[PDB]
Amino acid sequence: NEDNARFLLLAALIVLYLLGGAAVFSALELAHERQAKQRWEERLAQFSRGHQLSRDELRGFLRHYEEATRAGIRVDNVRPRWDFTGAFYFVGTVVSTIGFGMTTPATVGGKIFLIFYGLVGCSSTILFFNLFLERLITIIAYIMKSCHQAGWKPSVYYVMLILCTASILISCCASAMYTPIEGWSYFDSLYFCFVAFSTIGFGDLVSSQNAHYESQGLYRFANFVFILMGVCCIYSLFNVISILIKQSLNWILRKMD
Amino acid sequence: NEDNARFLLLAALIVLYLLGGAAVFSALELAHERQAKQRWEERLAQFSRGHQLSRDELRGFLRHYEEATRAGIRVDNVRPRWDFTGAFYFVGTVVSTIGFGMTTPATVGGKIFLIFYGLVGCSSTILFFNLFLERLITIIAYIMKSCHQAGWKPSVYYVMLILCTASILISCCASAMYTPIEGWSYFDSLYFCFVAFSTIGFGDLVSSQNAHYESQGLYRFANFVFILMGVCCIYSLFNVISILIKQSLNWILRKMD
Ligand SMILES: CCCCC/C=C\C/C=C\CCCCCCCC(=O)O
Ligand SMILES: CCCCC/C=C\C/C=C\CCCCCCCC(=O)O
Ligand SMILES: CCCCCCCCCCCC
Ligand SMILES: CCCCCCCCCCCC
Ligand SMILES: CCCCCCCCCC
Ligand SMILES: CCCCCCCCCC
Ligand SMILES: CCCCCCCCCC
Ligand SMILES: CCCCCCCCCC
Ligand SMILES: CCCCCCCCCC
Ligand SMILES: CCCCCCCCCC
Ligand SMILES: CCCCCCCCCC
Ligand SMILES: CCCCCCCCCC
Ligand SMILES: CCCCCCCC
Ligand SMILES: CCCCCCCC
Ligand SMILES: CCCCCCCC
Ligand SMILES: CCCCCCCC
Ligand SMILES: CCCCCCCC
Ligand SMILES: CCCCCCCC
Ligand SMILES: CCCCCCCC
Ligand SMILES: CCCCCCCC
Ligand SMILES: CCCCCCCC
Ligand SMILES: CCCCCCCC
Ligand SMILES: [K+]
Ligand SMILES: [K+]
Ligand SMILES: [K+]
Ligand SMILES: [K+]
Repeated sequence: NEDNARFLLLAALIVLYLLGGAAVFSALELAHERQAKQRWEERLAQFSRGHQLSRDELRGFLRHYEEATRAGIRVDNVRPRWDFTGAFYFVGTVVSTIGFGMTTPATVGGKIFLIFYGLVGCSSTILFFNLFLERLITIIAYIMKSCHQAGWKPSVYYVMLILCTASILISCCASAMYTPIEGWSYFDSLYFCFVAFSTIGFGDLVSSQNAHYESQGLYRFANFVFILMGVCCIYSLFNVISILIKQSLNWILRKMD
Repeated sequence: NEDNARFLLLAALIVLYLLGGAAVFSALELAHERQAKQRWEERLAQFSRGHQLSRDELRGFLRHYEEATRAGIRVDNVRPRWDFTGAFYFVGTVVSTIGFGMTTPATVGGKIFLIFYGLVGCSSTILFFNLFLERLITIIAYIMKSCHQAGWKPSVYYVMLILCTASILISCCASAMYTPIEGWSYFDSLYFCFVAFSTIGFGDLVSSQNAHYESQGLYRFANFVFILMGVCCIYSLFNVISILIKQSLNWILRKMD
C-alpha cells in the first residue's frame, strides 16, 4: 500500500508543478511573442509594397524556402551535411538522445536503419553512464580513505555537492571557449551548455556549423570532449537528486496520518 | 580490475559502432542531399530572374524571414504560443527531456527560470519512470502467480518480450490516428512515434498544431495520454536491454581469460 500511495502522491505533485510552470512561462513570454509577430507583419507588408509584388507569389516562394531549409540550405555559409564528419556528428547526437535536429533522415531506408540503430545504441549509452557513476563513487571513496589515512562510502549529500561543483566548473570552462570563437555572449553560452548537457536539445543554438572554422582540427575534438563530460556529470546529478526526492516523499508519507 | 576492463571494452565497442553508423548513413543520404540543394538553387535563380530582384535584397528578405520563423511564424496557420496551452505543451516537452524545439524562450529571465525548472523537474520524472517499472514488474509477477494458482519473479527475457509487445501495440494504436487527422502516411506516423517515445525529439514532425483542429478537446487529451504511455514503455525497454548487454559483456570478458 505504501508503494501505491507514493506513486499517486508523486503523480499529483508533478501535475501541480506542470500547471504552475505553464502559468509562469506564459506570463513571462506572451508580450515578447506579440511584439515580434507585429514587427514581422510590418516588414512583410513593407517588402510586398516596395517591389510591387503579390502575396500569393511570396507565399509560394516562402514555401519553397521552407522546403530548402528542411533540406539543409541556410543563409550564412553552413558546413555540408551527410559527409563523413557530418554523419559522425549526427550519430553522436542520436546515441546520446540529444537530438538537435540540424540533420535528419529524408529517405525511406534511412528511417528504418535509424530506428534499429537507435534501439541498439541508446541502451549501451545508458549502461555506460551508469558504469561511469559507479566508478566515480568508488574513486571518491578511495581518495577520501587515502586522505584520512569499503566502509568509507561517502554520503549522498557530499556526492551531490561534488557533482554540482564539477558541473559548474565544466560549464564555465566550455563557455570560456564558445564565447570568442562564436559570436555568442557568455550568458548565451551558459544557456547552450545547460540545454546540451541535460540532453534536452532544443536546437536554437548549435556549435561547430560555420564551414571554415579556423584550425577546425582541434576545435571538433574539444567540442566532443566537452559535450561528453558535461552529459555524464549532469546525468549523474539528476540521479542523485532523484534519490533525495524519493527520501523526501517517504518523509512526507510518514508524517501524514 | 574487472570493472575497469569492462569499462574500457564498452568504450571501444561504442567507438567502433559510431564509426560504422557514420559510414552507412553517409552512403545512404549524400545523393539525396545534393539533389535537393541543386533543386533549390534552380528555383531561387528562376525567381530572381523572373521578378528582376537583386541577390542582396533577397538575402535580406530571407534573413528577416528566418528571424520571424524563430518566433513562431509559419507559412501555414498554426496555434499561438505562450497563451496557456502552448505553455503546457512546452513544459511537458521540457520535463520529459524530449525538446521538440517548436517553442523556445527568447528573453533574459525566461532562461534562468528554465534552468532551475528543468533541474528540479527532470529528476522527478526519472524517479516516476523507475517507480512505474517496479510496479509493472510486480503486477506481472502477481498475474503469473494467480494464473499458475515472492519467488515468482519472472526472468529478464519474458519482461523484455512483454515490453516489446506493449510498445508495438501502443505505437500501432497511436498511428491509427495522426494518419487521417493530419494527413500523414502510416510509415511517417510510426517514425514520429518512435522518435517521440525515445525522447530524442528531432522536431521535423510535431503533432497537434493546426489552429482549428476539429474537436480540439479530446484530441489534446488523447495526444497527452499516448505520449506518456509510449515514453514509459520505451524507457523500460531501454533499461532491460542495457541489463542484457551488461550480461553479454561479462560473458565475453570471461571467455577472453
Ligand atoms: C570514448 C567514450 C565512448 C562513449 C561515447 C558515448 C556517447 C557519445 C556522446 C556525446 C557526443 C556528443 C556529440 C558531439 C560530436 C561532435 C563532433 C564534431 O564536432 O565533429
Ligand atoms: C498523470 C501522470 C503525471 C506524470 C507526468 C510526467 C511527464 C509528462 C510526459 C509527457 C507529456 C508530453 C506531451 C505533452 C502534450 C500536451 C498536450 C497538448 O496540449 O497537446
Ligand atoms: C574530426 C574528428 C573526428 C574523429 C574524432 C573521434 C576521436 C575519438 C577516438 C579517441 C577515443 C578512443
Ligand atoms: C486542453 C487540455 C489541458 C489539460 C489536460 C491535462 C489533463 C490531465 C490532468 C488529469 C490527470 C490527473
Ligand atoms: C489503487 C490504484 C489507484 C490508481 C493509481 C494510478 C493513478 C495514475 C494513473 C496515471
Ligand atoms: C580507479 C580508476 C577510475 C578511473 C576514472 C576514470 C577517469 C574519470 C574522469 C576523466
Ligand atoms: C581563447 C581562450 C580559450 C581558453 C580555453 C582553455 C580553457 C582551459 C581548459 C583547461
Ligand atoms: C584556437 C584554440 C582552439 C583549441 C583549444 C583547445 C585545446 C585542447 C584542450 C583540451
Ligand atoms: C587503467 C585505467 C585506464 C583508464 C581507462 C579509461 C580511458 C577512457 C576514458 C574515456
Ligand atoms: C497494483 C496496481 C498498480 C497500478 C498498475 C497500473 C499501471 C498501468 C496503468 C495504465
Ligand atoms: C479515427 C480513429 C479510429 C481509431 C481509434 C481507436 C484507437 C484505439 C483505442 C483503444
Ligand atoms: C474524432 C475523434 C478523436 C478522439 C478519439 C479519441 C477518443 C479517446 C480515446 C482514449
Ligand atoms: C496552481 C494553479 C495555478 C493557477 C491555474 C490557472 C488556470 C487558468
Ligand atoms: C578523417 C578520418 C579520421 C580518422 C580518425 C582515426 C580513426 C581511429
Ligand atoms: C535500402 C535498404 C536498407 C536496409 C536497412 C537495414 C536493414 C536492417
Ligand atoms: C580555470 C578557468 C576558469 C574559467 C575562466 C573564465 C574566464 C572568462
Ligand atoms: C587533426 C587530428 C587531431 C587528432 C587529435 C589527437 C587524437 C588523440
Ligand atoms: C568499421 C569501420 C571502419 C572505419 C571506416 C573508415 C572509413 C573512412
Ligand atoms: C483539472 C483541470 C484544470 C483546469 C483546466 C483548464 C482548461 C482551460
Ligand atoms: C526576472 C524574474 C526571474 C524569475 C526567476 C527567478 C528564479 C528563482
Ligand atoms: C487495435 C487496432 C489495430 C490497428 C488498426 C490499424 C488500422 C489502419
Ligand atoms: C474538454 C475537456 C475534456 C476533459 C476530459 C475529461 C477529463 C477526465
Ligand atoms: K533526451
Ligand atoms: K532530446
Ligand atoms: K531534441
Ligand atoms: K530538437
